[PDB]
Amino acid sequence: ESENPMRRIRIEKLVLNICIGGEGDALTKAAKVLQQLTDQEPTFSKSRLTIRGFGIRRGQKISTHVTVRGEKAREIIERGLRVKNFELPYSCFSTTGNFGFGITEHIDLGIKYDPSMGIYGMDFYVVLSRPGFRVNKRRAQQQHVGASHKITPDEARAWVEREFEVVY
Amino acid sequence: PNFRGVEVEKLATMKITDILPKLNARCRRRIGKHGLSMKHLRFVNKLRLRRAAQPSQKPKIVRTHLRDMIIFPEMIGMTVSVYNGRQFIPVEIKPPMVGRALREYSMSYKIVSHGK
Amino acid sequence: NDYRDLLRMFNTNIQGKVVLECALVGIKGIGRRFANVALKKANIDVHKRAGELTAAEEDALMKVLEDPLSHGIPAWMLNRNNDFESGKDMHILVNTIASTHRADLERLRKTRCERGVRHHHNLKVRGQHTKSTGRRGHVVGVQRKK
RNA sequence: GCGGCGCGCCUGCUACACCGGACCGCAGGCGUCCCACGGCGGGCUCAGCGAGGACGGAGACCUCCCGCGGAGCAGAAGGGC
Repeated sequence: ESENPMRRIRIEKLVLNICIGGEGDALTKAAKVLQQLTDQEPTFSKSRLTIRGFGIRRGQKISTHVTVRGEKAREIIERGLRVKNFELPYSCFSTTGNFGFGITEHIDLGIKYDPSMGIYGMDFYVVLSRPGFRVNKRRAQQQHVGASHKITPDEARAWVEREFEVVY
Repeated sequence: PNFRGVEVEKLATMKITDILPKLNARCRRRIGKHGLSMKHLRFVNKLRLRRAAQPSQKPKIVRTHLRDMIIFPEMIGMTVSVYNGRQFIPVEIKPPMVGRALREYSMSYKIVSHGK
Repeated sequence: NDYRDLLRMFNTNIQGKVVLECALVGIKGIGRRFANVALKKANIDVHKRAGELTAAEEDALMKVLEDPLSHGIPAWMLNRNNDFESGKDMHILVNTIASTHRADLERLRKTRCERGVRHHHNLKVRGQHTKSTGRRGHVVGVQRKK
């Protein structure tokens, strides 16, 4: 009645996403917000194509993302569950056992509201990985992971329930 | 989220007398040197005893002409008509919302739609 | 005279000309409820160059602002007398002024009210002078969705 | 017949399975463009099927997953990767 110890679940990484069109310097202003929280330099993703509704024009930086892992991942995500009152919508868990939530106010995460830094909403998405997934990413011997070892959303909701005592 | 030093549940169960000491001048003197009228007072016990006796979804949401009666912490959790000068405006009182006149939350005016 | 211009505190530059008093009400204005009722005296010099003021005098001044009641400033001088929060009388400093303004405005939106519509629609609240007075700039009841 | 230019040149047909095969026959292009749109070495996987995530929906981003090329390689089309 014991699972193999490699069958545990680990938070491989957390992505942090903003989408401030491009405005005049807004993407740079979100860079400051991401830098303090993750202690990392957020990389500016770029707009693809030029569309009418938003102001992206095939070259405006439209979003900033940093991927945080390990101890930083636990604390940044734990913040995100407290501010989301330990409640998450049930459908957030996805097919590959990846789930996300929305974070109003870069300030609500304990950052001080600033006249200089205007409120910027961000969103999160946490990727759950079963030890042994290296077979999918190694430069040599790159082969797809087997069915059992892939995290099914039901199994991951159980790891989220066990990890943060959340409710849906 | 916490209101006047009381958490939402504490102020919700707190009496009108309890939230009155820390409140604005209009609210403190509403009962401090004055009180309530007998018509105003009766209306309180026409929703109070209904708010505390829920048998399911409320079938009341009574329509009341009375408008500028300062709301009571207990009356939180229910929708009041707060009649504007023409049609009743259904208003659900938030727990932080208490401590001010039901007049503030009711709109008797047109928002804009002119500027021609 | 060691006038020592700048001496910026609270992320707000000051001047070698400003007297020790205007220096705080002039700390962006935001962050100092003034009228200098306690500011006129504090423990700092009434009329001297504000850079010349010693750090020790400035640090004691920083402490009196940090705990107004401990200085002995009466509550009426301070801005937040009753608080809709933990209900505790408090002063307002520079960053908290605009955070508390968000608290006052965003609360207004969540608790929908005539006083909130008269701010989200940008109509001047209270005065009802959006009738024939403020042609000024176009901050008047206009509208045109279609 | 100067209304057109098959008057030099190229792709796919017509073309009758080596090749060569006509026509003011069809379906189209060429007369340029780029010191990076070049050379090389390294990394990388693309359009997208889904299923998820502040605002955020046909649609903008960020994730995984399955992704034989269904992408882009300056322009004609056909090979090719």
